[PDB]
Amino acid sequence: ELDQLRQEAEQLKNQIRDARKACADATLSQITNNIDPVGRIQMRTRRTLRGHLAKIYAMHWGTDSRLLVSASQDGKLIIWDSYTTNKVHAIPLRSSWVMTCAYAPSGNYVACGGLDNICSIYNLKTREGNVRVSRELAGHTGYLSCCRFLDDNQIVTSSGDTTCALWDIETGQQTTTFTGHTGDVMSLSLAPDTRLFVSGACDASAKLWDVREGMCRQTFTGHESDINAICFFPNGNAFATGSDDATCRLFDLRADQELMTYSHDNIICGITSVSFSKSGRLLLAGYDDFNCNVWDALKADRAGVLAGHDNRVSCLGVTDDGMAVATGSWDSFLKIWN
Amino acid sequence: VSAEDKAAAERSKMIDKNLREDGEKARRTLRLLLLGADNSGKSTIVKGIFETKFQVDKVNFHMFDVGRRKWIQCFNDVTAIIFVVDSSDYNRLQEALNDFKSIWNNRWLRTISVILFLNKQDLLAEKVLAGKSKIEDYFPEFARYTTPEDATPEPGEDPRVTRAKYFIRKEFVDISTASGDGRHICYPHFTCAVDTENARRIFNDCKDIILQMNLREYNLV
Amino acid sequence: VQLVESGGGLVQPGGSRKLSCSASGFAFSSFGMHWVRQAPEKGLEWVAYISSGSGTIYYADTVKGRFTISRDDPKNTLFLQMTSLRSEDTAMYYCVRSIYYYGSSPFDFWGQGTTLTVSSDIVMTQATSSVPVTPGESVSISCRSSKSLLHSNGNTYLYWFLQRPGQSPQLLIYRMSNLASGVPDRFSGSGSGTAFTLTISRLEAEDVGVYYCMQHLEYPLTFGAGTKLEL
Amino acid sequence: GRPEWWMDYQKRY
Amino acid sequence: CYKQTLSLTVLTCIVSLVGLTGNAVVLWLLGCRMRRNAFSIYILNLAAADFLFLSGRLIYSLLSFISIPHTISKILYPVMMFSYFAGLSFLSAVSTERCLSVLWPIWYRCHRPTHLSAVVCVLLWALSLLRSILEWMLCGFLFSGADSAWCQTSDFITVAWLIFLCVVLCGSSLVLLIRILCLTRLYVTILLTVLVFLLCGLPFGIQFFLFLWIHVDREVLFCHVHLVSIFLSALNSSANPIIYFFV
Amino acid sequence: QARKLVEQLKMEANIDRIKVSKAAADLMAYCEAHAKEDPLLTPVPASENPF
Ligand SMILES: CCOc1ccccc1NC(=O)c1ccccc1NS(=O)(=O)C1CC1
Repeated sequence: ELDQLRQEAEQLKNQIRDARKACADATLSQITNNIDPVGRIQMRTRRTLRGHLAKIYAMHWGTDSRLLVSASQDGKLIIWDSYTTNKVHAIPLRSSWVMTCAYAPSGNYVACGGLDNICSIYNLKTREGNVRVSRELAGHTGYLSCCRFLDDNQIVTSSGDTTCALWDIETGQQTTTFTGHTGDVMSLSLAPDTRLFVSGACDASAKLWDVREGMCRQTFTGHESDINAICFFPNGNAFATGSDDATCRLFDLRADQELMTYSHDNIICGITSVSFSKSGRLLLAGYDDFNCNVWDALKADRAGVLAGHDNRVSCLGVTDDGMAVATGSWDSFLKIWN
Repeated sequence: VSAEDKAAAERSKMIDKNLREDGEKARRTLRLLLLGADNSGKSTIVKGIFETKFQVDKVNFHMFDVGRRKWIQCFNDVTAIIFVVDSSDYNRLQEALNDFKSIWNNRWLRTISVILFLNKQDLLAEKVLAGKSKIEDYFPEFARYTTPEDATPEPGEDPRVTRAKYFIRKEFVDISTASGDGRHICYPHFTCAVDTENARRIFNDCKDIILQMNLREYNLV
Repeated sequence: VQLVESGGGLVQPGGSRKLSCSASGFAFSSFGMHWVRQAPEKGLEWVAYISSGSGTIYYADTVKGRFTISRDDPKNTLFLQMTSLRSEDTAMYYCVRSIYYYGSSPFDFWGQGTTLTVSSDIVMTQATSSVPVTPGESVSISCRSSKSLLHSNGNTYLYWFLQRPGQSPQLLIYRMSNLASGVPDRFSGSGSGTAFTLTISRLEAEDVGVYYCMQHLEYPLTFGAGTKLEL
Repeated sequence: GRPEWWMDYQKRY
Repeated sequence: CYKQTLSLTVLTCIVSLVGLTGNAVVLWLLGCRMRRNAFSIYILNLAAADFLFLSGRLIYSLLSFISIPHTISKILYPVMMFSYFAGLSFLSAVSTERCLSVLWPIWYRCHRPTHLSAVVCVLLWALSLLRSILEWMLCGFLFSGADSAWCQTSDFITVAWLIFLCVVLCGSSLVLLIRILCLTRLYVTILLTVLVFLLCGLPFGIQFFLFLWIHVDREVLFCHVHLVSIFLSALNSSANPIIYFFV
Repeated sequence: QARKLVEQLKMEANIDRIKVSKAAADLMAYCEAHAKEDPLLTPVPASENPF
C-alpha cells in the first residue's frame, strides 16, 4: 500500500542514520587540532581581463593552465591568453542567456549552455580559421546549469529539469539519464578518475553518481538551502558544497557523511562558486557580497580574502598546476590572482 | 615581444573593436521580460526563450518570455518587467497577487520596475454587470470599498464596473507601495485583448524608467 | 582551402605588373598574407606581408619602395604591385596564409604560384645541400642560425617546410617541435638555439624533395638554402 | 600704462 | 585691516585643509572604480581642478602668517587661476548634462556617445589653458611697454567668460525645473548647487577682473570684498565633493 | 511508483563505511604530501610565477 511503503522509507532512513552515527567516532576538527595553521593568505590581482560588456556567469580553465574560456550575457564566449591578456577567440552565441561554459581537456572544444536548454559544442581548431558549432545537444526540458567534458566525445550536463545527462557528442543522444533530484540541479563536478561525479540541486541535497553503471551511489543531506556550487577534493575521496545559507560543507565519500562546516557570523550572503587548491588545503569560495574568501580546508579558519570586484562574484577556478586562481563577476571583469 | 606575439596582440585588438562595436548596438535596444500565468493572454499584448522584437517612436524594444525561482536572476539588468494578469478570473487573482509579490520582493529584482497589464477588462465588465459572480465571496474587503472621489477617470462606462476595476488595481498597487522604498515603480494599465496602444504604453513607462535612472545618476532622486 | 594566383608573363625591365591571389574556402579576413618567391633554380625568399585588417605591412629590403602589397577583404583577393621591375625579380611567386594567436600554426597553407619573367639579418644555414637516403632509413636534416631563435617566452621560432618536385611547399613543424595538421607522426623536430634537426624515421616515397628551415623570430623572414633528399 | 592705484596683489606678473 | 587679514587667512587654512582631504578621497575613490559613468568623469575632473586651487590657497595662506619671499606669488598665480576657471566650467558642464538627462532621457542613455564627457573635459582644460596664455601674452612680460589697453581687453573676456558660465549653469538648472514641473531632493539639490556657485564661486573672479580697472577704494575693495571672496572660493571648492559626491 | 524510493534507499544503505577518524587522516595525509607543490599555500618565488 502507498502508506505501507511510506513507512518503509522512514524505517531505512533511520537505518542509514544509524550506520552514519556508528562510523562517526571522532571529528575532523579534533584530529586537525595539532597541525600548523596556514597563516594569512595575501594574494594580489595579477591580471584584469577586459572586454565583456555584460555580467559574467561562467569561466573554465584549460588543462594547459594558460587558456581559459569565459561566458557573458552579452552573448559571447571569449578565450583569453591569461599570460599576455590577449584574446584568442570571440565566439558569438545563438542565445545570449548563457549560464555555463566548459573547456575540453584536449583543448579542441568548448561547450556552452543556458536558458535555451541546449548544450552547444564549438570546434576551436578547425580549418577555415573560424569557430563553428560542432553539435547542439537538445533533450533537456529545463535550463542548462553546468556542463563538463569527460573526453572529446562525452559530456555531462546538469539542468533545471531535475536531471543530469551523459551525451555521446558524435551521435548527439543522451547515453544515460540520471534521475533522483527533486529540484533544479545547479552544479556538478567530475572526479579525477572520471568514473564518478557529484551533483548539487535546489532540494539541498548532493548525490554521487556512477557514470558507467548509471545509478546513484550515495545521497548527502546537510544543507538547508539551494546548493549552488560543488567541487571534489583533489584526492577524489571528498567534495565541498556551497549553499545560499552562507555555508560551505565538506563531505567524505567513504565515511558517507559531512566532515566540516565553513561558516562565519559575518557572512550572511550566499555562495556562488567553490574550488580547491592543488594540495587541498585551501577552499576558495565566491560570495554574493562581492568578494571571495580563502578557507583552510582542514581547520575551518579564514585564511584571506579576495576583495577586488565591484559586483557579485559568479564564477571561480584554480589552475591545474595551482599557479593562479581566476574570478569572474557581474561587473564584467575577470581577475587572475596569485 | 616576438614577431608573432605582436601579431597576436594586433589580432586581440581587432577582437576588442568588434566587441565594442557590437555593444553599441546593444545599448540602443531596450530589453523586457514578459511574465504572467497561463490564461492571462500574455502572447497577445503587442497586436525556453521566445524572443520578440518591436519598436515604437524609433526606439528598439526586445521582449522575452520563459516557457522561476532561480533563472530570474539572469533578468536582473532588464529595463522593465511586464506582468500580465487575468483580471476577470476571480478564482486565481490570489495566485496573481502572490505571484506578483514574489517578483516584487525578489532579491535580484530590487531595482527593476514592473509594467502591470490587466487583460480582459472586457470580460471583467461582463462578470460585473451580470452579477452572477461577485468579488465579495473571494475578497471580503470589497463591500467596504468605495471608488475615490478624486479618481473619476472612467470615460463612458458603468459605475459598477469602475469600482471593481479600481479595487483589483489597488490589490496590486498596495503590494508595490508596501516595500519598494521608491527604488522601483509599478505602472498599472488596463487592456482587453485587442488594445493596439500597448506599445505606446510600454514606451511611455520605459521613458519614465530611464528618467528615474538618469535622475539617480545625478543624485536628484 | 584554396589560394589561386594570377598575373605572370614577360615584362621588360623598368616595366610594371600586378599579381593577384584569390582565396576560397576559409575566413580570409582573419589571416595575414605573405608573398614568398623562389628564383628559377635558387631557394625561397620572402617578399612582403600584410596583416589582418591591413594594419601592418612589411617588405624585404630588395623590393622596399617599388613593391606595394594590398588586399580587398570583401572580394577575397590579395594583390602585389610591381614597379620598376628588375632582372632579379623573376621567380615563382607564392601566396601564404598565416594566422597568429596562442597555439596557432602560421604558414599552414601555401598556394600554387605564378611565374614572372622580367627580361642586420639572421643568416641561417643548411650546411648539407644534398642527401641520398634509402627508403625505410632514419635521416636527420640539420640547420643552424646566426643567433638564437629561442625567445624569452620559451618559444623557439623555427619552422620546417617540404617542397616536393613540381609542388608548392607545405609546413611540417611549427616552432621547432610541433607537427602540422595532416603530417605523419614519423616527422620530429628538436634542437636548441642555433642548432636544429629534423628527423624522418621510416622514410617512404612521397617524402622526398627540398627541406627548408625558416626563422620567424624577426623580420625579414629568412629561409635556408635547402637540404634536398634524392632516391 | 599700469594704473597707479594698483595694490600688491593686482600686479600679478 | 590688520584685525581681519589674520582672521580670514587662518580660516582659509582650515577650509583648504578640509577641502584637500575631501578631494584626495574623491580622486582616490573615483580613480579606482571600473565603470565610472558620465557623471563621475566630471566629478573626477572637478576634484582635480579643486585640488590645485585649494593647494594654492593653502601655500599662500601659510606663507602669509609668515613673511616669506614674494617669488611664489608670481609663480603660484597662473596655476590657481587656471584651476579656478577649470572648476567653474566643470560645474556648468554638470548642470548642462543634468538637464539633457531630463529633456531627452532615452537619447542620454542610449544614443549619447560613450566618450563625450572625457572629450568635453579635455576641451575645458584646454580652454582654460588658452585663456591663461592669452592673459600672460597681453598682460605680463611680453606686451608690457606696448600699452595697458591690451591687458584691459583680456580682463574683459574673463568677465565675459565668467558670465557665460553663469548663464549655462542657471539656464540648464531652470529648464530642468520647468520640465519637471510640467520631488523634494530635486529642488533642494538644484538650488543648493546654483547658490553655492553664485554666492561662493563667482564673486571671486568677478571682483578681481572687474575691479582691476574700476578704482573703488583701498579699504572697501581689499579688506571687505577681496579676502571674503578668497574665503568664499575656498569654501566652494571644499564643498563640491560633499554636494556632488558624498550624497 | 514509490517502490523506487525504497529500492534506492536499500542500495544506498548497504555500503561499507570507514570511520570518520580514518577519513580525516587520509585528507590530512594527502595535504602534507602535496603541501610543497601548490603555489597558493606557500608562494612560488617571483621568478617562477608566470603572472
Ligand atoms: C592678497 C591676499 O591674498 C590672500 C589672502 C588670504 C588668503 C589667500 C590669499 N591669496 C591667495 O590665495 C593666492 C594664492 C595664490 C596666488 C595668489 C594669491 N593671492 S590672491 O589674493 O588670491 C590674488 C591672485 C588673486
